[PDB]
Amino acid sequence: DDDEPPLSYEQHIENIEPLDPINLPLDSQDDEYVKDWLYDSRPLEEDSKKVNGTSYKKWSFDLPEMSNLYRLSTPLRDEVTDKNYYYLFDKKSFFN
Amino acid sequence: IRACKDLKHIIYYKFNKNLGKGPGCGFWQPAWRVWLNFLRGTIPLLER
Amino acid sequence: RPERIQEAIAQDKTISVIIDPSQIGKPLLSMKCNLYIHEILSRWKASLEAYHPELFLDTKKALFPLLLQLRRNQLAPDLLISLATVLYHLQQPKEINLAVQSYMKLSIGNVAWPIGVTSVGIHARSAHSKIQGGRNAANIMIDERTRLWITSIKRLITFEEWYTSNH
Amino acid sequence: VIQALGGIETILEHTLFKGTGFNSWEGLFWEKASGFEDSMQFKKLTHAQRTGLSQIPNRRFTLWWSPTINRANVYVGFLVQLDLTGIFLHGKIPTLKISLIQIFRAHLWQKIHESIVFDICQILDGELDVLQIESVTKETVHPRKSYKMNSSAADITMESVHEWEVSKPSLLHETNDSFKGLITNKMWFDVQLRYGDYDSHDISRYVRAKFLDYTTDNVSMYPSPTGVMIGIDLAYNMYDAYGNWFNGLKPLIQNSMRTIMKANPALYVLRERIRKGLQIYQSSVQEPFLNSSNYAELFNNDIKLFVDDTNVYRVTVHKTFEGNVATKAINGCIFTLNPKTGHLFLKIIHTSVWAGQKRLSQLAKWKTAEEVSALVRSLPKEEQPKQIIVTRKAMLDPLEVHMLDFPNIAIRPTELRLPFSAAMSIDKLSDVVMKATEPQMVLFNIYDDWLDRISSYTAFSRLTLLLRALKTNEESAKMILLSDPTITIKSYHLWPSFTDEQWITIESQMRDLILTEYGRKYNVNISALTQTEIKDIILGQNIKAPSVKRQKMAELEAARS
Amino acid sequence: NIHIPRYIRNQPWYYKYLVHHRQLDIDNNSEPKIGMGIKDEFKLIFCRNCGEAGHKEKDCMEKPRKMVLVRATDDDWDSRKDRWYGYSGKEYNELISKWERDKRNKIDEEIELMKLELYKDSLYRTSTRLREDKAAYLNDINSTESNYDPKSRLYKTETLGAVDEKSKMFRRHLTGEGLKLNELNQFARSHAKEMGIRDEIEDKEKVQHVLVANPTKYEYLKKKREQEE
Amino acid sequence: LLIHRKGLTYLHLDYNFNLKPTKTLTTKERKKSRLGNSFHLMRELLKM
RNA sequence: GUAUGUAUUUAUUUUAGAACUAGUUACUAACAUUUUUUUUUUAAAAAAUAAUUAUAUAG
Ligand SMILES: O=P(O)(O)O[C@H]1[C@@H](OP(=O)(O)O)[C@@H](OP(=O)(O)O)[C@@H](OP(=O)(O)O)[C@@H](OP(=O)(O)O)[C@H]1OP(=O)(O)O
Ligand SMILES: [Zn+2]
Repeated sequence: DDDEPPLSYEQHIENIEPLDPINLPLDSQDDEYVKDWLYDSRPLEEDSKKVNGTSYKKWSFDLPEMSNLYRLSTPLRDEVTDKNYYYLFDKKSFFN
Repeated sequence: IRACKDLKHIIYYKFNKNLGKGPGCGFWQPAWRVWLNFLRGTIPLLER
Repeated sequence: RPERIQEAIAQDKTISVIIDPSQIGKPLLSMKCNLYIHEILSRWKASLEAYHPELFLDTKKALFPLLLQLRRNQLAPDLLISLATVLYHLQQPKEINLAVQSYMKLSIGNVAWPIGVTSVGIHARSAHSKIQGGRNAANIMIDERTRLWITSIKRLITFEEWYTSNH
Repeated sequence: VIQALGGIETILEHTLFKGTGFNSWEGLFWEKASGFEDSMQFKKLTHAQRTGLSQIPNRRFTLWWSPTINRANVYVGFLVQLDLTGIFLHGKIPTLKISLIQIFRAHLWQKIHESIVFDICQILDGELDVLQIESVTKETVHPRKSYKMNSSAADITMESVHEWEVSKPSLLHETNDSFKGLITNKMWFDVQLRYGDYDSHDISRYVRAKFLDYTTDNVSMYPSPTGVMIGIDLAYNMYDAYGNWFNGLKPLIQNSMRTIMKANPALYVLRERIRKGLQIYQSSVQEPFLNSSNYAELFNNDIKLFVDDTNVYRVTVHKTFEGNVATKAINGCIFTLNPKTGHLFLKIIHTSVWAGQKRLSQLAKWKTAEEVSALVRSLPKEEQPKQIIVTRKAMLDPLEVHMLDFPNIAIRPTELRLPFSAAMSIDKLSDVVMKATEPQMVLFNIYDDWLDRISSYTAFSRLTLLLRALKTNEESAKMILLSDPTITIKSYHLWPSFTDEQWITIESQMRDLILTEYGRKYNVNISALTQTEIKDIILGQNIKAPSVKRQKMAELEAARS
Repeated sequence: NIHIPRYIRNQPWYYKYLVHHRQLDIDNNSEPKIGMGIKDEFKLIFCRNCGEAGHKEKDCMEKPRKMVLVRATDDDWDSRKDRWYGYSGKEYNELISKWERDKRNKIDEEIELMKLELYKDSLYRTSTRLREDKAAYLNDINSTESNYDPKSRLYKTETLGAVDEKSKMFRRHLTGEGLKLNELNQFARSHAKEMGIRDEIEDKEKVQHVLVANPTKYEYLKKKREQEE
Repeated sequence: LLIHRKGLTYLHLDYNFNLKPTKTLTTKERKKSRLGNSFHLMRELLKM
């Protein structure tokens, strides 16, 4: 409502237990390597083999984790692997 | 605004393929990007 | 409980219905007005056949909060002075018109705007907000019960004009 | 082109024709006269004031295509709401806001709302039987509830004797519902008004949406979960409803809604203001006016009153410090009398009425109507009138809006010009008006003592002769009354106490003055006229009427045989 | 009709009066329309991991592995933007159940007032409607075709007047002083015609013979004519 | 606090960040109370 | 009708004339609502035709 002041976090919000986010339920063995950390805030913030530190600046994975993220992100991949697709849609045809 | 409206067209017909006409898209990443890039341009103007 | 009622009826035959105009401008005046209203109701009750009989019960029900306020000395003084002036010109023998005139002073009053008027035209000015009627209005617009008993005083006035016409 | 656009149906679903309530599109075609701007284009008129005249046709054009202009499928636009109504207009058109304000002026949205609320509540008072209702209590809600479109409270509460076996929510016309599912103690009724665009005008979806929002949400405070929601579309003349029924509600409510939707005065004032804002005629003149052939209708048993406004706003001209003069208002009177018994309620309007305001010749109309509504409210129901005759036609529209509050009182505009303005020029009346220091109601009896020896109808026609004389010559007649110093007036009394022989002679002097001055002024002798024509003259009746035509045809039929 | 132009009275070639315009619902627009209702219709409607033949591998709604009713197209702007579509009743049932549980958890006269009733043997925002009265179009809700005129707020009854059939005008019946004016008006006209000849051509004075021009003389003359008989 | 420093007390700024007058303004007051593009632009950003 | 401007003090600061008379001009004023087509003679003659309007204007 327009005449309602914004309710205080410390009274009306903070004491309520949160609700369920989106979280697509993963398989147990097809998605084995990425299951325990896919939906965290900073997913490997403290795992010094797969990250530099909590400054969170560089990353390095193995092959099965990277392959699992490759399969799992099918609806948003590019899926054009030859450069002759963009024959007259490259940037320089647009400039011409 | 026109950018966000155009983005809706290219998101919905990827979302609504084989599932109708209702609400419920919620893929809000590209529109969010558009309004953040508006905000960083109107920081120095509104400070002036 | 019937003892106080009996002693109050014995005091009720003691006090008299005389409105003196110098006495208008406090509890004894309210009791004298209370009793004159009761006597008007009794002169209806003596002759209930010739009138409308359908108005009498509703008149008593609409008058009963007014009679209660006059029995308890709780009526506001500006309103009570006007009512006593109506009831004085009613009590006098021939000036039945001055009763209705003081009644028009009772019901509407001397306010400039009796009922509020809002949004007269297309063109809005600030002074139009002075017009409206929440702030100062007629006594007939204070509350819906007050409308009933102020109307019922007029109804007793019409009764009294008929009674002084015939009997 | 009309076949190209699709026809009159697909043209008129864009227009505001549905909200007017003409019967047929064929009545869109008339010889329409412009009226105001025709009079105003010839006057001496400022440069800035003449270009303002050309935005009068544009407001009518913007009103007519207003569903299509103020539609809902917009590209960009921030919806705002008008002040005293509930219309959301997408963005800002300045012509359309003026048109819809002129339509909904004098707080008409809220009068429509509480009109339909009291009508529903009076039907539910009429049916405390077979619906088994214990009490129907009308709620006192916030005065902005009529147009708070965010949320709403209930305004009618139905408390029952024992229990109501209450169905599942469905629309007003769905014909199949089981009463066995639920049990409540009380029910609520609520009335919602929407103004429809070209797109958003599916009223059934609107009422189901308002019910399913306002019951489940926490802002809308209802007494029980069980109730019904009644919705009305003002732009498109539609109604529907949604909610919890029991045995006996639905056939009562659908009949209630169709008769309230056809015969509410408030919705008629809305549709009439729409027809005026579009400038289109519709002749709906069920009762004839108070003409000279109806003339004795004033002397029936039922109580009725003449109201007159001509002396309400008066001014005095005075020189300023500059060249131009200025007008200052003085005291006024609202002239209301009843002709059968001569009671004259004289409202003295002080100048503290006109204190800060301006325009002062528009506001006087609403002052008279508001004061007549106060006078009628102060009367009892058996003593309230059954009819009110308005003298000037500009007093129709304020009295109609203020007598929305009293639906049982008829209003007839008069057809014959009445001389009551000359009642200012009686010195006993003018004295009490001018000496007043306080806004007040003063009573007079304009038939002085006539009702003893003289019956009331000849007394009214005597008063007609006197006031026509004082409006015609004003000093010759005032000297005709004041010939002899022997006849005085009393303290209670208006007129000189003549004997009845003297009234016969002086009425003869009055008709001589009136008819000779008329025949001298308009170059038409009285002697060649019909008795109908002289009775037409003295009552101030106007020719070009249909009544004069049908009267002369009836007299021709009566005298040919 | 006279008013319609000739570009509307003309029918085009392929309609070979004004039958061509008639199909909102004009020509009974005086009758208000009602809610049409609520109708919510749902209709029915290769990939490596789904196994269905319809879509492409990028379009499969199942999760990628290592190895259906649809809103029927109604195009009212209220129907595509309706917040409550395909509503079964879950929210209202949860509301009623919560209220039923809460309801299941839930379950003088003064001395002087008695004195006055024993003698009598028994907020400026308040509206001006005067609740205890009743409007006139409410008494005939049940039948049809009400008698209330919304323009001039009269309620045509049988006692109050009668309708002329050809003019459709409601002229009231007269009562007492109206009868004593009408029969006296006819009396003044008859007395005038017998007193002079008043045949309305003879062009002489006749100002004393119109009633309203001098009513007191005609009242006393009517009165003495009553006294003589 | 900006609106009330400037002397404008008849403008109401409700909690959904709309600026509406509490009465019918005079013209002198409508001159004194035209807030700029900058105020209303900041105001719509806070609303968003 | 706006713009815009102007007016609204009480809480105590020490010691050549006299008389009579009525209308004509300008200007100003948000202050106020008795048909159509003819013909003919020198007032009279002919012919004709059809349930009722705006509170809206500003530099
Ligand atoms: O394209 P826009 O002008 O932004 O309007 C669209 C559009 O409606 P139209 O193209 O028919 O005007 C969509 O419709 P489709 O492309 O799907 O036919 C859609 O509606 P859906 O929800 O059915 O996709 C959508 O709705 P939303 O606002 O929920 O994105 C939205 O409508 P509006 O912009 O008018 O709200
Ligand atoms: Zn698939």
